[PDB]
Amino acid sequence: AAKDVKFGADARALMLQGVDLLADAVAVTMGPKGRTVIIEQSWGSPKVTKDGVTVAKSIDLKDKYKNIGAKLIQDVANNTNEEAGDGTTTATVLARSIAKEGFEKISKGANPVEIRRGVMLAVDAVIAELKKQSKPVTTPEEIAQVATISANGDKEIGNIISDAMKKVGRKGVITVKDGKTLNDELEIIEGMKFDRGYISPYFINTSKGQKCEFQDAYVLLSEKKISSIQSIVPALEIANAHRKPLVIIAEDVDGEALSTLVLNRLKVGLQVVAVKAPGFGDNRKNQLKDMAIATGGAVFGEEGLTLNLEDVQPHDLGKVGEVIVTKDDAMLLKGKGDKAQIEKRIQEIIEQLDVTTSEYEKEKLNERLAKLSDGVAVLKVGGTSDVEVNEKKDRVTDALNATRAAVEEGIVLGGGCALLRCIPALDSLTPANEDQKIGIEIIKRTLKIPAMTIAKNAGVEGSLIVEKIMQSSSEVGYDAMAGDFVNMVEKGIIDPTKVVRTALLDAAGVASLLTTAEVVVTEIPK
Amino acid sequence: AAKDVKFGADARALMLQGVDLLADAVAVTMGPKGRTVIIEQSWGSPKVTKDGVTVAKSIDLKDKYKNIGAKLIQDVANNTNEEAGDGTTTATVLARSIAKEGFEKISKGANPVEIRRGVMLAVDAVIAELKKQSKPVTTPEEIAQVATISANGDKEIGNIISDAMKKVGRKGVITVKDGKTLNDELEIIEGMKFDRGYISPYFINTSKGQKCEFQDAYVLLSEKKISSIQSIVPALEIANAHRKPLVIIAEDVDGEALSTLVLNRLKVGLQVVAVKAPGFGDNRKNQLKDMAIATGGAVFGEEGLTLNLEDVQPHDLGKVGEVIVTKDDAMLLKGKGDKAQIEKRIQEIIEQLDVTTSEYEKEKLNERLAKLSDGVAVLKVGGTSDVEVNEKKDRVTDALNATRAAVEEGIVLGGGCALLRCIPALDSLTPANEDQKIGIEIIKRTLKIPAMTIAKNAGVEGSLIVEKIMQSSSEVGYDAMAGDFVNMVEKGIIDPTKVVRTALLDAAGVASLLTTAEVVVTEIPK
Amino acid sequence: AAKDVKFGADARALMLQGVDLLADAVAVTMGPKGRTVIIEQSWGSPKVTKDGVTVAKSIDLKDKYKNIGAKLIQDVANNTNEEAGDGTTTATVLARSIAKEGFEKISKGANPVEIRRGVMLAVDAVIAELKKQSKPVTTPEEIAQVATISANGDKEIGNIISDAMKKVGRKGVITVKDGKTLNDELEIIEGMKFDRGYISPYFINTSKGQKCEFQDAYVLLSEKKISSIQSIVPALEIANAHRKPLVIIAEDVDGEALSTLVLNRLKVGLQVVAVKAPGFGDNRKNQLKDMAIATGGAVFGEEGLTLNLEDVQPHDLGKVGEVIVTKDDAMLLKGKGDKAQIEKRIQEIIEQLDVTTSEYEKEKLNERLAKLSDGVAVLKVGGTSDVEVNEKKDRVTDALNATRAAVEEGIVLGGGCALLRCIPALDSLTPANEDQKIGIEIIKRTLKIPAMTIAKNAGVEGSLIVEKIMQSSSEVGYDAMAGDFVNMVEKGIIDPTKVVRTALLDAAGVASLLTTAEVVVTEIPK
Repeated sequence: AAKDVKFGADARALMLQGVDLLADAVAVTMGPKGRTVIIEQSWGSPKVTKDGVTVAKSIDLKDKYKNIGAKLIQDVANNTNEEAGDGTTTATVLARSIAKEGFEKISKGANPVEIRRGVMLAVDAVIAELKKQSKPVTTPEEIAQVATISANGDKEIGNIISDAMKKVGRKGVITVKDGKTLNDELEIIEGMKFDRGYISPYFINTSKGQKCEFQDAYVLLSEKKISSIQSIVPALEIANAHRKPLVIIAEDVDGEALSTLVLNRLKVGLQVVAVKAPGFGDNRKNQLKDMAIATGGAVFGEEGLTLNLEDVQPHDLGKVGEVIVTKDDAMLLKGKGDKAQIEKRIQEIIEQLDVTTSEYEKEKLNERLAKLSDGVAVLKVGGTSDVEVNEKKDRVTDALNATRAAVEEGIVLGGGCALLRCIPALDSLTPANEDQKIGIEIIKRTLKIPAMTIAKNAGVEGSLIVEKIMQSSSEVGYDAMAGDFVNMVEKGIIDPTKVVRTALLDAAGVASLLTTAEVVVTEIPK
Repeated sequence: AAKDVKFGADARALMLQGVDLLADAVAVTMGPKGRTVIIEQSWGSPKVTKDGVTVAKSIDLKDKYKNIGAKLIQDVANNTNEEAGDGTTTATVLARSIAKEGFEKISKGANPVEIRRGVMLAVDAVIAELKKQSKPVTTPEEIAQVATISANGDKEIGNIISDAMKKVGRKGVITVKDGKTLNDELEIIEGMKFDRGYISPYFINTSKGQKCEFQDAYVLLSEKKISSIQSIVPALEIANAHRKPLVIIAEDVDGEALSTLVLNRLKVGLQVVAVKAPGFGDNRKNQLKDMAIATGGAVFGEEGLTLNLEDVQPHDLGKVGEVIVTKDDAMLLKGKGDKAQIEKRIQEIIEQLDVTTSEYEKEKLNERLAKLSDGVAVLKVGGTSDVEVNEKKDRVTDALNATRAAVEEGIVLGGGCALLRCIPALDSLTPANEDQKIGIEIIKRTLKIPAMTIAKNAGVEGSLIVEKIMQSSSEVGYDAMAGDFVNMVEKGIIDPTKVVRTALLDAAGVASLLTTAEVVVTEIPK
Repeated sequence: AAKDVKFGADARALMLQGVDLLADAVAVTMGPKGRTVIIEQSWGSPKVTKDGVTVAKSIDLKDKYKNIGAKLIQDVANNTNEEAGDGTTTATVLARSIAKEGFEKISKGANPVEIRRGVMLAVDAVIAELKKQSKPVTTPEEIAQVATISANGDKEIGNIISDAMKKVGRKGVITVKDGKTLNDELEIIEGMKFDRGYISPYFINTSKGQKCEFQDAYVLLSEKKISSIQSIVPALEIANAHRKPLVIIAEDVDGEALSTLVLNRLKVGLQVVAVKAPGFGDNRKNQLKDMAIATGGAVFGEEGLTLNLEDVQPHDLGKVGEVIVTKDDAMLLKGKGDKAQIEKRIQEIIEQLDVTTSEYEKEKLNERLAKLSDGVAVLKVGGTSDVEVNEKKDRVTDALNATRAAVEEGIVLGGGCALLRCIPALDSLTPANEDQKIGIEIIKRTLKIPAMTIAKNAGVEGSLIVEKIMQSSSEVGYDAMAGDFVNMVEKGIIDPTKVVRTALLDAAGVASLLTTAEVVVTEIPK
């Protein structure tokens, strides 16, 4: 493919146009009063949504240089904010204005690097202030209040979340399922969780939410790589002989092993998924052994006693009641196994904790201890019929994720005020020269945009609302639902600090790249 | 295909336009302050890079004559500088300006040959001066300091490199591997190195870095060609019967043997690679014998006892714990064999060294001694997770290559000063006539470009920085990171003389061709 | 295909334009100072060359009438000068100007035939003068000096050539091979040479240089044609059963026999080549018998004892250590056979020579004597490694071919002076009428072009150099490398008379056709 190369301002100006269309398209859905976007679909009715992420993913421009401006934001704002849809819109709106103000100052003669440095300095001063203003959420009473708020007044949802948090801990594991009954209930089961997801999208099942879930599955554990290695078939034969799903845990999967596994999933209907091993080095080996004990299988290693994948017997694969694999996450619930062997392994880990003094080893040993001795909390959602249970299910998972975020980093005044109230933090920030001063002023002004954007979608003058907040006491913000100026703490209108802080960093990150890149290379279409 | 022939200046002017676009695109990435280039990709996100080689390879123009200007540089600057990505950008930028200044003087009436001769004379005067200014790096302390510098302050990397250099020698062999542990460490193992790589790109495996690696492989040795000769299958059958990779070392591979090996690699997934034999004539036979002894195999020769490829037994192939094949390089580590036979061969080589007096034989024979008596140093890179081990791994290989280059030819003031400080070398250089004088003056001026280009990317006036360096003492240059005039020796800002010297020769080479070629023939598109 | 017919000057004018582009494109590479031509290639880098033949073959114009002008020269100048690349450029440059001057005089009213006759008369006067000025090269000292000169000062190359010439004679056979060692050396081996090449291009192997080489091959001999005759398979079956290449020598090969042989060469990989029989009539039969004796095979003839191709036994095919087949040439080296039978045949030939008195029979019979009693000289080229041995190999073959040409017809002052110094030969040449006078003057002027073309590529005024040569003594020419007027004999700057003479005839031949053809018929494109 032949290329067309643009330089300097000629390329930057086009990328910025791609960004403005995208930012305007998603800014409109921002806040309690966001408006709808109608997205044409090729097979059915138009899709009508208020979701900032859906709208952002839907837009794809035809011009080759404007397409880049749109992707530089979409590939960051949509990918780094997978937990909730709040951070994507905020990061897109701030990135657009930071980059635009930078571009204008640069095309008039300011130095691109010195402007970038002034912006970095301002972003760090603001973040330090957010950390200082953030309040912790660790007390069961505080957790319940946040859960009730993120549950939008549904106290019953807030209560089952608070109760699950109390029973397995602030750092424990809580999941949500359909209870097939009328009432909501909490049960604790045996299981383990590790940070490794599916190796490939080809194994997605139950596609709503991009999940991969199987029951009564075989568990194959390997220390060795199976990339371009076959002889995985005896495990597949057992899975076919005894109609059970199969999950493969391996250091890596590629080549022929991947080809075999995916083609069977697609052409045979074999319910098989592969996931990467949970650790590194020696710790990887120890985690696979704990898993084998917990699932009643064997580890196909080469050191000591050698067990090869070329010969897999029914007693070498483990058995798991329920297995869940999602992007970058996997769980094995209700495993089968010898309880004496599980307790023995637990006791060995405890002895190692009592003996070692290194921080590294104590932490790794504590993770392995917990994976065998702790349970998993399960929140069962009930209701009259499945069409209603299925909606309540999401209200519970949203309240739960918001609760966990609040607990991990604390909470700040929401509705755009967390950043608006950090503007004074820049008054003591001193630049080395005029271009750094301009860079600080660029952030000083973009800190006011979230507040004005929400007021604008609400239907009131953005300028007056944001100025009135700035001129009043710190606890007062503007409530777009109430149409007034209220005490935000008393009303319970809060945003996790984690989200506010990340959206600011993501915006600064993309805008920085976008205003200093000098050469842009695109393909010539045919 | 019909052709379109352009003559003289009409063709040269178009090639130069192809060159200017390319040179401007990569000049901007030069130095500590290089700016980014955004390269559109057809399947995923835009690629954002600062790498001069990637940018140069990415650009491909549609015009038939401008395409040639771009390829005359890309096919030389990228191909002669495979060792490191440092020298490619300098050669591109210097070639552009040397050729441009030549063209302008020629189109105004200067003689193309006499201008070329003046340029050659100036390049040689400069190189002689670089050799005179370069300082050696041979002392363990000097080596450690250079390694620390090229490691960018990572003193721990500099130390494992210095230690490996000391143990196997300045000219020894050092490789880098993932240690699967927390600490960095060095061990010495048995192995051989020879300068022959894969015969074909179709055998590339583990494609990042264009490598080709196998473990527990069979080795087939042949003094004879296998071009258009089959009956290589019994070795392939053993490799399939006993699932082991195979490496074939032969004088040449073509026809059916090549077809069989490549098609199986691509359509079957047979793990087989072919490599050209390591020597020439009698020395080739002696090297294959040493190798057979070290790997525990046999050479399929015709002289003395005849062994034919038609019948390959399990004891005829050698066995190597790890086989590495890369472009123009191959290595066999951890071979299996009879230690008594290896020592006996070593003792025979020593006696032969004591007897022979010819320079040729002593040097070749000493290399064969070392291949059996010396080991291979392996630097294992550790860490808490593979995502971090993999990054440190690059810092180690870059520091290691930079160290070796410094040791082979010495070091010069970096940052463009090595060439800027050679300008006075041309004051004693006397031309025969006016056109030779012009050619000398062309180099006199292009010697200042690397210094101005870095200052420009830094953001300061190029003209003032370069003139200030010229008016100061010999050890003072401009530090783009510090933003000031510093003593470069004290700061440790250095460049291998080998790189500076090659980039100047390559630039002179391409520019010379480009300004004297008279007729250019291109195809007519359809 | 419909045709478009052009008449007279309208067609001639277009062919001449095709010629001018071609002649200008290759004239530029002429002489010691030839400039480069860059030829675009569709798969890799641009090819940069100074070779007049490559450039001439590369150019192919799209216009239907200009394409003819280009092919009338390419199909002669490239085809009649297969021995060396010197004659093609000279013939192209002279043909262009002879034809152009003719055309201009004709379009102004001169008679095309009378102009052609004046040109023929001038060409013959010049050739007679070249023969008179040519000096012989027959003395071992003279041969060594020429070989050293064509070897460009490499005295060692000149010496191995002189030594081979002395041992097998001025008219003997000398070939060049890779010695697989460091030194150059000469050995004499048993073998035969005959003037018949491959029957088809499909049998080309080892394609660099368009060769076809096999070792340990079977030889099938037939006095009879095998065109459209099958039953050649039993010889092919033996060749497959006993893995040996096969060479077939027959009066002719076509139809089914050729189809079988080519398709097996291309689709099966059967290593077989076919060659036309070496003689005519009775002499053909005698040569095949001498060959059968020398190779240890039999001739499949019908007279006397009948031997049919239907049944070929292992003892009917001959055996040759090495078989070489090239365009219009074939060689059999190291044949196997009964030495008593070979000597007996030699003695019979000697007795027959003593008896016969006819010139025809003595000459043909003496050639057959030599084929059995003389050997073949082989020059082994050595060096450190194959990449360097392979280059020296061509320097040796070029020196060797130049030596042989000099010996066959003598040498003349080179650098364009051989023809420039023949101009006075035309002063006594008397035309019958004005148009013949014009034709003589056309050659008188084109005789000066080679000298001016070289001076022009050197970079000096062509007019002054050629006039100064003409005004000086006969031994003085202009040395483009030295940049001065020198004694060419003392410097050793010489050209074979054979080359100078042929290039003039070829130029006159094409230009003559080109200016008198009257009607040109081309196809109408669609």
